[PDB]
Amino acid sequence: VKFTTYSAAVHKVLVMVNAGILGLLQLVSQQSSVLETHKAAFLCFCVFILFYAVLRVREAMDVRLQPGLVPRLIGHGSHLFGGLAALVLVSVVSTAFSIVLFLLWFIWLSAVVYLETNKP
Amino acid sequence: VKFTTYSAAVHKVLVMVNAGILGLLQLVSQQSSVLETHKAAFLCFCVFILFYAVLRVREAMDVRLQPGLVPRLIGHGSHLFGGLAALVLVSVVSTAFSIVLFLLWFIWLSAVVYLETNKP
Amino acid sequence: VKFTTYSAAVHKVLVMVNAGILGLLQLVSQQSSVLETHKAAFLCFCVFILFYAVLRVREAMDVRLQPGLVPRLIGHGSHLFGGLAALVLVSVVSTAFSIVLFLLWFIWLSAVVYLETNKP
Amino acid sequence: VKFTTYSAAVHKVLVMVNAGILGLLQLVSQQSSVLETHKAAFLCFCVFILFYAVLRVREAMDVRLQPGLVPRLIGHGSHLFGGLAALVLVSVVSTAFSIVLFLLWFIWLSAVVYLETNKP
Amino acid sequence: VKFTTYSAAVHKVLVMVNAGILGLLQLVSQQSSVLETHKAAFLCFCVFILFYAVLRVREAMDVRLQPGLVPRLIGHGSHLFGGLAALVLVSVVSTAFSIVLFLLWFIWLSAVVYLETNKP
Repeated sequence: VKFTTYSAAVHKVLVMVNAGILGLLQLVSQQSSVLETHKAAFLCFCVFILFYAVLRVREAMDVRLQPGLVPRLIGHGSHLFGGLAALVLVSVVSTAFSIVLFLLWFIWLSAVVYLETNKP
Repeated sequence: VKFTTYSAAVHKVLVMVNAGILGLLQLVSQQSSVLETHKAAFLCFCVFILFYAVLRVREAMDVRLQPGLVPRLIGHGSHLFGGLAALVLVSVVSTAFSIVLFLLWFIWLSAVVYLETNKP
Repeated sequence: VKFTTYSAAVHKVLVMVNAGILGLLQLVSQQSSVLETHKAAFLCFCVFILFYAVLRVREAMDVRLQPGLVPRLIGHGSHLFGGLAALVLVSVVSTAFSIVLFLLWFIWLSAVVYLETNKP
Repeated sequence: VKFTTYSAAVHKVLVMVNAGILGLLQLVSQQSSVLETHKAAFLCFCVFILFYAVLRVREAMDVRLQPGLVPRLIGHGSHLFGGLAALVLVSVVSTAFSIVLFLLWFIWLSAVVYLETNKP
Repeated sequence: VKFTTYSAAVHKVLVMVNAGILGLLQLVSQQSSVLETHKAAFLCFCVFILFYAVLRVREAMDVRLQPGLVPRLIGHGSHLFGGLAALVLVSVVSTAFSIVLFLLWFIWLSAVVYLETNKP
């Protein structure tokens, strides 16, 4: 039953940080525009977070029905996409945390699958 | 009883993405204004989301009374209008996701009616 | 008992739209200032929404005590003031929705009193 | 038991108006800066709202323990500081509502103590 | 059982003030940029608040299991990091509250450990 709690709280903070990063890059350049530059990142961002929302919805749908693996996968991928979005977006400030967080997501999925398959 | 849960969660994320898109186009042009240009989109946006709110209200009113089709239609159209608004607004950044999301809404309503009439 | 639900949900969306309109007119003129121009509207806006808050508070205070008319009036006027504020503020973008929403509020109060006095 | 309800709801709207006023003065001068000018107000604002937070916390801590006067004072002063902050900040737009709201806070504390001492 | 309440409420206000400070420095210089200048502070800020989120999550995970010291430490450090972040960020407006709040955090941790070890 731990699962739903984990999922809810993580949903919460993930929304937090995403909004915060958008808040930051409200503060980029009074000099030039960056909506056009780096266009690609935003263009991917929208669809990404959309994947996020549509995952979370079915996750919250499937709570009472099953605590099993079927919903497990769903919720987990939902949590994935959003961190991915935050990564891509934050990239625009600099490329350092970009790669650092690429790597963190990598190890994160690694530990996920590790625990997934460490036991039947 | 699935219905109310579906509706609530979808309400939530829909608000999320709408606010986020507004956040983005807070970041359009330090060069020129776009409130005047593309006026039409905002002018439709306001009334659209207003339809949204007035639908959600009666939906939440009708929860305890009926799980049937009568509220079903209401809630569903409420969810419709808001996605429509997000579409129109996001258009201003570019016309690509514009048509993509036009199409997605199209197929979405299609599947809706499909399941509506697939069984008595 | 319908009453409190109606009131809560309406409170919610009303806050939503107010914040959204403020979000929009964060996007008015990189050309000139409009805080000074149209000053009057904001100057009335603050006190208006203040009426709003102080009404909602006593409304939520009076929930458990009475489902009757006494709280009915209070909650209803609370809902009034905020829509009024949204009207005044949005005016600054244009005078069209201004009058349209003036009229909508008018008919809204009309239907209110209609149902109030249609029966003992 | 009225007390906690009063406190919660008032907390809510107070946060509302504070955020709204900050929203407004996001819209001051594309001409010049006012973070430097009027510095003093913000410099006091931060510590003020900090008093606010640290009061509300112990208030919510002391809910289950006592409905008495001890928590009464705490919660009440917590509500005080925030209105004070809103006053100081809004001042920067103009000095009129400044004094008006000074006076309103004055009468407000007056009625508070009035009812505090009107009966044992 | 006091613990979870304390933690929740403190979480709440801490988020409040962080968002507010970001709101402020949305209002820094229409003259020059400060995202580049003072880069270091933001660069540390992101990872800091990330520590914050990942702590709060396991804290909320461990609620039902234990009211003991093990979760005590976790929650407490979670509350630490965020205040630290607010400190670093606010620094950019001025160096005064910077050191003042450095000192406040210092004394705060001091009282923490004081009460931690004042009794078995």
